[PDB]
Amino acid sequence: NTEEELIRECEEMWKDMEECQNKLSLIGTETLTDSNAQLSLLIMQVKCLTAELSQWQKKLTEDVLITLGKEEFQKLRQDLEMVLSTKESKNEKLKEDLEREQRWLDEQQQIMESLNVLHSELKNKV
Amino acid sequence: SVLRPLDKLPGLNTATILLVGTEDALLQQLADSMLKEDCASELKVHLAKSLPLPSSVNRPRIDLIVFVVNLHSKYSLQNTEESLRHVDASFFLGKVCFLATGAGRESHCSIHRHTVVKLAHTYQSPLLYCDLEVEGFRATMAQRLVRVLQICAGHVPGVSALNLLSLLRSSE
Amino acid sequence: PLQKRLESVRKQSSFILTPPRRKIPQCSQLQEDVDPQKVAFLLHKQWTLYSLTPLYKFSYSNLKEYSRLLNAFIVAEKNIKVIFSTLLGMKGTQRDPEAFLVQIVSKKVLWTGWFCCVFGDSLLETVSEDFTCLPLFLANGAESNTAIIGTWFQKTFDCYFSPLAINAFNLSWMAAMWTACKMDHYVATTEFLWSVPCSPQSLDISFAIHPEDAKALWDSVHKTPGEVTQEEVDLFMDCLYSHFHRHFKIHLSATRLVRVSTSVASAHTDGKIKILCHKYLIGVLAYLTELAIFQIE
Amino acid sequence: SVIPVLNSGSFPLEQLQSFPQLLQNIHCLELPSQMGSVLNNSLLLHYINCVRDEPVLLRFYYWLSQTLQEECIWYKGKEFTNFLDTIIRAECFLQEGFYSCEAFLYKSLPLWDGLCCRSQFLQLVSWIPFSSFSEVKPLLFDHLAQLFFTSTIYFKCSVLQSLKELLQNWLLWLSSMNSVSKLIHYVGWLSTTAMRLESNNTFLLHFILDFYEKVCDIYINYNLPLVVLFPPGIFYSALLSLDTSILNQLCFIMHRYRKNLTAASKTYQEFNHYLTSMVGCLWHHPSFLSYAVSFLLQWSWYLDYLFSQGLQGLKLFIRSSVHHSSIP
Amino acid sequence: MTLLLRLRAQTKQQLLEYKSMVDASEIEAKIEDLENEIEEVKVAFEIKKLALDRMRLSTALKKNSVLMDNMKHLLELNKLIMKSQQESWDLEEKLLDIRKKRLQLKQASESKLLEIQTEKNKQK
Repeated sequence: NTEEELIRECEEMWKDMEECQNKLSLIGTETLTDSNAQLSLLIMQVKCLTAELSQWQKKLTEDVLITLGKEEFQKLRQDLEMVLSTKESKNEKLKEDLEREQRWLDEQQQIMESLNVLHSELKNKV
Repeated sequence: SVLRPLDKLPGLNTATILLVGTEDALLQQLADSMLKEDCASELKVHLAKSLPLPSSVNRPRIDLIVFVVNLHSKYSLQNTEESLRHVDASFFLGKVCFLATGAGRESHCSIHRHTVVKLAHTYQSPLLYCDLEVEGFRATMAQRLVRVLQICAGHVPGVSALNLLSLLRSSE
Repeated sequence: PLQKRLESVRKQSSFILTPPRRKIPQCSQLQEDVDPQKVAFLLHKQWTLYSLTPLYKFSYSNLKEYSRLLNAFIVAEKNIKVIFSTLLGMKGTQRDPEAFLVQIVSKKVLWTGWFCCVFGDSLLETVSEDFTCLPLFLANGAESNTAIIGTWFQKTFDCYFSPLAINAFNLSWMAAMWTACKMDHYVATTEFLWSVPCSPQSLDISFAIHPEDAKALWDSVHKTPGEVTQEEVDLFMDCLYSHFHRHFKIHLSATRLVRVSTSVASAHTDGKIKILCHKYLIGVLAYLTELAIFQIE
Repeated sequence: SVIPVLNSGSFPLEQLQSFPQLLQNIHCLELPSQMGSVLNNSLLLHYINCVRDEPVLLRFYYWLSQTLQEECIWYKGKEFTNFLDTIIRAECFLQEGFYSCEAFLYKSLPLWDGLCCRSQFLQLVSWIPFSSFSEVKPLLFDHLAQLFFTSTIYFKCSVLQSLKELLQNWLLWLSSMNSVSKLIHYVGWLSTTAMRLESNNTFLLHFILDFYEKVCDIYINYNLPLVVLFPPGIFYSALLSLDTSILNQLCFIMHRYRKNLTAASKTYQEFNHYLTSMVGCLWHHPSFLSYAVSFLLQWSWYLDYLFSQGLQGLKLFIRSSVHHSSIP
Repeated sequence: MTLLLRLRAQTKQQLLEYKSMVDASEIEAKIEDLENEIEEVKVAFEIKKLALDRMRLSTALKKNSVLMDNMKHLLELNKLIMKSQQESWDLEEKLLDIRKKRLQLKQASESKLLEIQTEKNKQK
């Protein structure tokens, strides 16, 4: 079935990997000291970036689909409980924070009227 | 013998790590934390005192290089810069990392951390701070190293070593 | 106000700048305002280091009030008396505030405390007018008395003493700094102390060099005249390590430096300071004064 | 003692034992010798909120900074956690962050393992003073990314919550724009990188989308004419995802984006492209097959059953945003 | 099965990396634009690949146990999601205006205390 084709393609890409390995091995590896390391590594990095950019620019059956779908529904059903529990926990957390906010708002209110009346009394006295 | 990342072929879902340093007991404990839990891919751990690595025709691919440095001794430093001359520049493209131990205890840090920061920034390599002595810190660094190994080994589709280097890069 | 620019300056404080070179202190006689008897009591004694946040509303006039307040606190904690004195001539600059001494006398001095700041202006540049900046504290006496005095100061001036620590880098730098100093009378051979890191107590290497040999080696590894540079310190340590390894094939470099003693002064990592020669005394303070700032910032 | 014991025609501080006493004597208050007791005494916090005095700022800065240093060095724990919780509670008040905590976190973040007091650390980054996005990244966000790219997915959701709280606090304080734009771009880059990282786990996607909902109301909540668009990778990952609540909150977020856009060049083009994309994807969807099975268990018009199932955001999106079929 | 496909994927990434390395064998703004471009093109490629593959999956599902359990679970849990979402929305709507009023009042109180302190020192 599809598994045999996948195994054959895996062997083919293993052969391609071996070909690339024996192709690349015929290069003197490298040698750097402290002084010239930075420029060399920058050049190597930019060369690799260009190479992989170019490479990426170049780039079944129903039973396996059904099995993978069953797996993903099972995973979703078995991991939603954490996000739900977080949802409640944050709900009561926000409720508590809101209550504290009204408490602080109320206290600072009478703080404001007291400060204003004291300021007015001092202004009238002088 | 200059080590090369592209010498041989790796095993079927196999990953390898290398730890180079002076304190053998700390390396053993760190490897114990490494192998406290095993992921889907099999993991091999190698420990060494200096470079070049001893010759072995049976050496598999070494997909990750980690240098442990103690700020408590300049000897570990001299070891690191002497060993650094036996690896090609290709390892420096995200296959190398530096882990500093004991940095929290500023009193016990013999060499100043600015030196190792400059050393890491010179070679454009990730720099990590941890304390191997503390069990919790060691365990946290354990999953950290396991998962950075998973990223660099190519097990997860989408990123490579140079990608994580562009991720972990410092501003200056 | 001061807080914003202070935030900016400690934001700029990163471990990226190179360590600046330091000017070697020269033979300087004690200043005229400096009393030889007071320093002679201060010198040739052991001192414990403490870093201090700037004093809040500290006046040099009401010293008797401070003395009686400390006496009251001590008797509350419980034939002793507390004496406050003002010491002139040991400020690095005019910006640095006046220094003073506190003594405990059993009616025979048992506990001495010194508050000072030499060449310390960065803290003085980031402080308002109300505060007094003497971040350096030297203690000599029983630990219980030191704790009591610290408790009183915490309650009074809203500050703490922090036990200042010295690492191997700083200790090696200061070792090179005093071995650069010229001493007419070599009365104490230089001596270094190490400690191997091990949970059971292990060997503690003590390495001593004759003053003439030390001075000759220093002048051999001395390049910039009148100045000390990181390369000089590194080559000094490397030469010592190479000599030790040639002797014994033992990498001393893998050991923690814990105490450095020379002819003029001696330092310990825990915060112990011994002073012998006055000729460089003031400069000594200045250097360690920077460490208090480096602990405050 | 972690909190110093308080030691005292100015009103004596000891006599301050009731709220009316503070109301009457706020003008003639005297600053304490030590203000640590101000933290656990809300009475003095009321005067601290408006005193705006330079010397007490430095006095409290040095106090709390050295206290944090000594507690941290002594830790290497429950008392430290409680003290930091009290600090966080005080930080909730004053509607502005402290600087001693900022300096401590700057010093300890590179040394931070990520698990010592993670709960305590992550709530301080929420209250960080507004600054240009050019000095904090080299010192602060680098180690944040270091942890983020390597730590647990739940830790990723954690730091996402911390940064969205920081964004909320910064918008609240401001109510310049380049700094918040760069911050949004940086957090979006982290978002897409991690969304790739975790094999496209919707657990982090929920936090991504919640953060983006908190973002989407800048113009209507703070009168700031600035709207930033989420990366197309998250757009395509979430829009055609397999979870129905994801569809719900995407409908909500594009409705809010359209409302903000009509409230006030390339942004409009990308928005129109996205609208065409989802209108092509919508009127089928695999995520609704569940409902369809229920429709088989129980009617040409079946959208009413979906609506009764609780997709009210879907009514809002399909009635007030698309306008192609305004009637239900 | 799953091990076979994950080995296949890992071999694919290894082969791509080796191809990039062998191709590379032959400033900072240029590099920065490089990761920008590669990120954009890779993001587009994964968008297209995932879209096509699990669109094929969606069609296969359309062509067609614990399925009832899964569907009732998702329905109930998503209803709870939307309830929590509405609660958070209203709570945040309240928080926005209360915090804005608090900040405005804080500014007003700071100004009032400043002016009263200045005048109080003024008669003194």
